[PDB]
Amino acid sequence: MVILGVGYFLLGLILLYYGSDWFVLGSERIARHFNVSNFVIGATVMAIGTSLPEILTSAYASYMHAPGISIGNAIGSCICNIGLVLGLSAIISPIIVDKNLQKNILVYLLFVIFAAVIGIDGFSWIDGVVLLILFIIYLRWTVKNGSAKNNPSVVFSLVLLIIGLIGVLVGAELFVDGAKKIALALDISDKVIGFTLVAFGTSLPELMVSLAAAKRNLGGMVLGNVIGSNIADIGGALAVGSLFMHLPAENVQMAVLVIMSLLLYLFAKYSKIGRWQGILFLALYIIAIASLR
Ligand SMILES: CCCCCCCCCCCCCCC
Ligand SMILES: [Ca+2]
Ligand SMILES: [Ca+2]
Repeated sequence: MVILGVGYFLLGLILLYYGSDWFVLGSERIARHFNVSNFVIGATVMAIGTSLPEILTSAYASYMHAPGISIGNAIGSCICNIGLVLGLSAIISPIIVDKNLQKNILVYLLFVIFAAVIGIDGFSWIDGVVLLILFIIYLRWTVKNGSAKNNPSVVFSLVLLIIGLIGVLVGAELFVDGAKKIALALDISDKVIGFTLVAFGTSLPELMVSLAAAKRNLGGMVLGNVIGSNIADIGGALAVGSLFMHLPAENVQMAVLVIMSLLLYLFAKYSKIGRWQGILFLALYIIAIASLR
Protein backbone atom coordinates (compact mmCIF):
# COMPACT_ATOMS: atom_id res chain seq x y z
CA MET A 1 0.00 0.00 0.00
CA VAL A 2 2.66 2.50 -1.08
CA ILE A 3 0.43 4.66 -3.28
CA LEU A 4 -1.89 5.27 -0.33
CA GLY A 5 1.00 6.76 1.64
CA VAL A 6 1.68 9.28 -1.12
CA GLY A 7 -2.02 10.01 -1.57
CA TYR A 8 -2.45 11.03 2.07
CA PHE A 9 0.87 12.90 2.03
CA LEU A 10 0.18 15.15 -0.95
CA LEU A 11 -3.50 15.61 -0.09
CA GLY A 12 -2.41 16.89 3.31
CA LEU A 13 -0.11 19.33 1.54
CA ILE A 14 -3.04 20.45 -0.62
CA LEU A 15 -5.16 21.04 2.48
CA LEU A 16 -2.30 22.83 4.23
CA TYR A 17 -1.51 25.17 1.33
CA TYR A 18 -5.06 26.30 0.53
CA GLY A 19 -6.33 25.89 4.09
CA SER A 20 -3.73 28.25 5.53
CA ASP A 21 -4.55 31.07 3.11
CA TRP A 22 -8.25 30.78 3.92
CA PHE A 23 -7.47 30.79 7.64
CA VAL A 24 -5.29 33.88 7.19
CA LEU A 25 -7.83 35.78 5.08
CA GLY A 26 -10.66 34.85 7.44
CA SER A 27 -8.67 36.00 10.46
CA GLU A 28 -7.74 39.25 8.72
CA ARG A 29 -11.42 40.01 8.09
CA ILE A 30 -12.41 39.11 11.65
CA ALA A 31 -9.73 41.44 13.03
CA ARG A 32 -11.26 44.29 11.03
CA HIS A 33 -14.74 43.32 12.23
CA PHE A 34 -13.82 43.47 15.91
CA ASN A 35 -11.55 46.49 15.32
CA VAL A 36 -8.39 44.81 16.62
CA SER A 37 -4.89 44.57 15.16
CA ASN A 38 -3.65 41.58 13.16
CA PHE A 39 -1.22 40.90 16.00
CA VAL A 40 -4.10 40.45 18.44
CA ILE A 41 -6.06 38.09 16.20
CA GLY A 42 -2.88 36.08 15.59
CA ALA A 43 -1.85 35.92 19.24
CA THR A 44 -5.29 34.75 20.34
CA VAL A 45 -7.70 33.05 17.92
CA MET A 46 -5.11 31.77 15.44
CA ALA A 47 -2.54 30.75 18.05
CA ILE A 48 -5.02 28.73 20.12
CA GLY A 49 -6.40 27.13 16.97
CA THR A 50 -3.00 25.89 15.79
CA SER A 51 -1.68 24.92 19.24
CA LEU A 52 -4.50 22.46 19.95
CA PRO A 53 -2.35 19.79 18.27
CA GLU A 54 0.32 20.30 20.95
CA ILE A 55 -2.18 20.47 23.82
CA LEU A 56 -3.75 17.13 22.91
CA THR A 57 -0.36 15.54 22.23
CA SER A 58 1.02 16.71 25.58
CA ALA A 59 -1.91 15.62 27.77
CA TYR A 60 -2.12 12.18 26.16
CA ALA A 61 1.62 11.50 26.36
CA SER A 62 2.05 12.52 30.01
CA TYR A 63 -1.07 10.56 30.95
CA MET A 64 0.48 7.53 29.25
CA HIS A 65 3.52 8.10 31.47
CA ALA A 66 5.83 9.76 28.95
CA PRO A 67 6.33 13.26 30.42
CA GLY A 68 9.57 13.78 28.50
CA ILE A 69 7.52 13.83 25.31
CA SER A 70 5.13 16.47 26.66
CA ILE A 71 7.87 18.93 27.61
CA GLY A 72 10.23 18.16 24.74
CA ASN A 73 7.52 18.81 22.14
CA ALA A 74 6.31 21.91 23.93
CA ILE A 75 9.74 23.53 24.08
CA GLY A 76 10.81 22.17 20.69
CA SER A 77 7.78 23.88 19.19
CA CYS A 78 8.74 27.23 20.70
CA ILE A 79 12.30 26.97 19.37
CA CYS A 80 10.84 26.04 15.98
CA ASN A 81 8.37 28.95 15.97
CA ILE A 82 11.09 31.55 16.50
CA GLY A 83 13.94 29.83 14.67
CA LEU A 84 12.23 28.30 11.65
CA VAL A 85 8.78 29.89 11.34
CA LEU A 86 9.53 33.51 12.27
CA GLY A 87 12.92 33.19 10.58
CA LEU A 88 11.42 32.46 7.17
CA SER A 89 8.69 35.08 7.60
CA ALA A 90 11.05 37.90 8.60
CA ILE A 91 12.99 37.32 5.39
CA ILE A 92 9.85 37.13 3.24
CA SER A 93 8.29 40.28 4.73
CA PRO A 94 10.43 42.41 7.12
CA ILE A 95 8.64 43.82 10.18
CA ILE A 96 8.99 47.16 11.93
CA VAL A 97 7.38 46.68 15.33
CA ASP A 98 5.23 49.48 16.76
CA LYS A 99 6.10 50.46 20.32
CA ASN A 100 2.89 48.98 21.75
CA LEU A 101 3.57 45.49 20.39
CA GLN A 102 7.07 45.81 21.84
CA LYS A 103 5.37 45.91 25.24
CA ASN A 104 3.57 42.66 24.44
CA ILE A 105 6.81 41.01 23.31
CA LEU A 106 8.51 42.12 26.53
CA VAL A 107 5.70 40.48 28.50
CA TYR A 108 6.26 37.32 26.46
CA LEU A 109 9.94 37.38 27.42
CA LEU A 110 9.11 37.70 31.12
CA PHE A 111 6.71 34.76 30.83
CA VAL A 112 9.40 32.57 29.25
CA ILE A 113 11.98 33.53 31.87
CA PHE A 114 9.45 32.76 34.61
CA ALA A 115 8.77 29.37 33.01
CA ALA A 116 12.47 28.58 32.67
CA VAL A 117 13.24 29.26 36.34
CA ILE A 118 10.36 27.26 37.84
CA GLY A 119 11.23 24.42 35.47
CA ILE A 120 14.81 24.06 36.71
CA ASP A 121 13.66 21.26 39.02
CA GLY A 122 11.06 20.11 36.50
CA PHE A 123 7.40 21.05 36.14
CA SER A 124 4.93 19.97 38.82
CA TRP A 125 1.15 20.14 38.48
CA ILE A 126 1.24 23.31 40.59
CA ASP A 127 3.67 24.82 38.08
CA GLY A 128 1.10 23.95 35.43
CA VAL A 129 -1.79 25.66 37.21
CA VAL A 130 0.31 28.80 37.59
CA LEU A 131 1.43 28.81 33.95
CA LEU A 132 -2.14 28.17 32.81
CA ILE A 133 -3.47 31.09 34.85
CA LEU A 134 -0.83 33.41 33.38
CA PHE A 135 -1.84 32.08 29.96
CA ILE A 136 -5.39 33.29 30.60
CA ILE A 137 -4.20 36.66 31.92
CA TYR A 138 -2.06 37.20 28.81
CA LEU A 139 -4.98 36.58 26.45
CA ARG A 140 -7.34 39.00 28.20
CA TRP A 141 -4.63 41.65 28.56
CA THR A 142 -3.73 41.30 24.88
CA VAL A 143 -7.37 41.70 23.85
CA LYS A 144 -8.20 44.63 26.14
CA ASN A 145 -5.38 46.93 25.01
CA GLY A 146 -5.96 45.87 21.41
CA SER A 147 -9.66 46.68 21.21
CA ALA A 148 -11.82 49.81 20.86
CA LYS A 149 -27.54 41.24 13.27
CA ASN A 150 -26.27 38.65 10.75
CA ASN A 151 -23.87 40.39 8.37
CA PRO A 152 -23.04 38.26 5.29
CA SER A 153 -19.54 39.79 5.37
CA VAL A 154 -19.08 38.42 8.89
CA VAL A 155 -20.66 35.02 8.25
CA PHE A 156 -18.42 34.51 5.21
CA SER A 157 -15.45 35.61 7.31
CA LEU A 158 -16.12 32.98 9.97
CA VAL A 159 -16.59 30.29 7.32
CA LEU A 160 -13.18 31.21 5.88
CA LEU A 161 -11.55 31.04 9.31
CA ILE A 162 -13.08 27.77 10.53
CA ILE A 163 -12.92 25.80 7.26
CA GLY A 164 -9.38 27.12 6.90
CA LEU A 165 -8.44 25.89 10.38
CA ILE A 166 -9.99 22.48 9.71
CA GLY A 167 -7.96 22.42 6.51
CA VAL A 168 -4.58 22.98 8.15
CA LEU A 169 -5.35 20.62 11.04
CA VAL A 170 -6.67 17.72 8.96
CA GLY A 171 -4.00 18.31 6.33
CA ALA A 172 -1.23 18.35 8.94
CA GLU A 173 -2.08 14.89 10.26
CA LEU A 174 -2.77 13.52 6.79
CA PHE A 175 0.81 14.64 6.21
CA VAL A 176 2.07 12.77 9.27
CA ASP A 177 -0.08 9.66 8.75
CA GLY A 178 0.80 9.65 5.06
CA ALA A 179 4.48 9.85 5.94
CA LYS A 180 4.23 7.10 8.55
CA LYS A 181 2.39 4.77 6.18
CA ILE A 182 5.14 5.21 3.59
CA ALA A 183 7.95 4.65 6.09
CA LEU A 184 6.23 1.50 7.34
CA ALA A 185 5.63 0.16 3.84
CA LEU A 186 9.25 0.81 2.90
CA ASP A 187 10.44 -0.91 6.09
CA ILE A 188 12.43 2.19 7.04
CA SER A 189 10.27 2.73 10.11
CA ASP A 190 12.24 3.99 13.10
CA LYS A 191 10.48 5.20 16.25
CA VAL A 192 12.57 8.31 16.78
CA ILE A 193 11.64 8.98 13.16
CA GLY A 194 8.02 8.84 14.29
CA PHE A 195 8.35 11.07 17.35
CA THR A 196 10.12 13.90 15.52
CA LEU A 197 7.66 13.48 12.64
CA VAL A 198 4.64 13.85 14.92
CA ALA A 199 6.42 16.64 16.78
CA PHE A 200 7.07 18.50 13.52
CA GLY A 201 3.49 17.82 12.42
CA THR A 202 2.10 19.80 15.34
CA SER A 203 4.15 22.80 14.19
CA LEU A 204 3.00 22.48 10.58
CA PRO A 205 -0.10 24.66 11.10
CA GLU A 206 1.97 27.57 12.47
CA LEU A 207 4.48 27.22 9.64
CA MET A 208 1.98 27.29 6.77
CA VAL A 209 -0.20 29.95 8.40
CA SER A 210 2.67 32.34 9.12
CA LEU A 211 4.09 31.81 5.63
CA ALA A 212 0.70 32.54 4.07
CA ALA A 213 0.40 35.73 6.12
CA ALA A 214 3.96 36.75 5.24
CA LYS A 215 3.10 36.31 1.56
CA ARG A 216 0.39 38.93 2.04
CA ASN A 217 2.72 41.27 3.95
CA LEU A 218 0.88 40.67 7.22
CA GLY A 219 3.89 40.99 9.51
CA GLY A 220 1.82 41.74 12.60
CA MET A 221 -0.25 38.59 12.18
CA VAL A 222 2.86 36.42 11.87
CA LEU A 223 4.56 37.94 14.91
CA GLY A 224 1.35 37.59 16.90
CA ASN A 225 0.97 33.99 15.78
CA VAL A 226 4.52 33.16 16.86
CA ILE A 227 4.28 34.87 20.25
CA GLY A 228 0.84 33.42 20.93
CA SER A 229 1.73 29.88 19.86
CA ASN A 230 4.79 29.81 22.13
CA ILE A 231 2.71 30.96 25.08
CA ALA A 232 0.04 28.41 24.17
CA ASP A 233 2.82 25.81 24.06
CA ILE A 234 4.07 26.67 27.55
CA GLY A 235 0.99 27.93 29.37
CA GLY A 236 -1.21 25.43 27.55
CA ALA A 237 0.51 22.29 26.27
CA LEU A 238 3.29 22.06 28.86
CA ALA A 239 0.93 23.08 31.67
CA VAL A 240 -1.72 20.42 30.98
CA GLY A 241 1.03 17.82 30.65
CA SER A 242 2.31 18.66 34.13
CA LEU A 243 -1.18 18.07 35.54
CA PHE A 244 -1.00 14.33 34.84
CA MET A 245 2.65 13.83 35.75
CA HIS A 246 5.84 15.62 36.79
CA LEU A 247 7.65 16.79 33.66
CA PRO A 248 11.42 16.24 33.99
CA ALA A 249 13.62 19.32 33.54
CA GLU A 250 14.86 20.33 30.10
CA ASN A 251 17.27 23.06 31.20
CA VAL A 252 19.38 23.10 28.03
CA GLN A 253 16.35 23.56 25.77
CA MET A 254 14.88 26.26 28.01
CA ALA A 255 18.14 28.21 27.88
CA VAL A 256 18.02 28.05 24.08
CA LEU A 257 14.44 29.35 24.14
CA VAL A 258 15.21 32.20 26.56
CA ILE A 259 18.15 33.33 24.42
CA MET A 260 16.07 33.29 21.23
CA SER A 261 13.23 35.06 23.05
CA LEU A 262 15.67 37.70 24.28
CA LEU A 263 17.00 38.19 20.75
CA LEU A 264 13.44 38.52 19.49
CA TYR A 265 12.73 41.28 22.00
CA LEU A 266 15.93 43.25 21.42
CA PHE A 267 15.39 43.21 17.66
CA ALA A 268 11.78 44.35 17.97
CA LYS A 269 12.66 47.08 20.47
CA TYR A 270 15.84 48.64 19.07
CA SER A 271 15.97 47.46 15.46
CA LYS A 272 13.68 45.56 13.10
CA ILE A 273 12.72 42.00 12.21
CA GLY A 274 13.88 41.65 8.62
CA ARG A 275 16.28 39.76 6.37
CA TRP A 276 19.41 39.54 8.53
CA GLN A 277 17.43 38.93 11.72
CA GLY A 278 15.65 36.09 9.95
CA ILE A 279 18.92 34.65 8.67
CA LEU A 280 20.26 34.65 12.23
CA PHE A 281 17.15 32.86 13.51
CA LEU A 282 17.40 30.19 10.81
CA ALA A 283 21.08 29.70 11.59
CA LEU A 284 20.34 29.20 15.29
CA TYR A 285 17.50 26.77 14.55
CA ILE A 286 19.76 24.73 12.29
CA ILE A 287 22.46 24.68 14.97
CA ALA A 288 19.85 23.56 17.51
CA ILE A 289 18.44 20.63 15.51
CA ALA A 290 22.02 19.56 14.78
CA SER A 291 23.20 19.43 18.39
CA LEU A 292 20.15 18.98 20.65
CA ARG A 293 18.39 15.76 21.67
C1 LIG B 1 -9.25 24.65 33.57
C2 LIG B 1 -8.93 23.22 34.02
C3 LIG B 1 -7.91 23.24 35.17
C4 LIG B 1 -7.63 21.79 35.57
C5 LIG B 1 -6.62 21.72 36.72
C6 LIG B 1 -6.40 20.25 37.05
C7 LIG B 1 -5.38 20.09 38.18
C8 LIG B 1 -5.19 18.60 38.47
C9 LIG B 1 -4.18 18.43 39.60
C10 LIG B 1 -3.97 16.94 39.91
C11 LIG B 1 -2.96 16.85 41.05
C12 LIG B 1 -2.69 15.41 41.47
C13 LIG B 1 -1.69 15.45 42.63
C14 LIG B 1 -1.37 14.04 43.12
C15 LIG B 1 -0.38 14.13 44.28
CA1 LIG C 1 1.07 23.94 16.64
CA1 LIG D 1 9.35 23.21 39.42
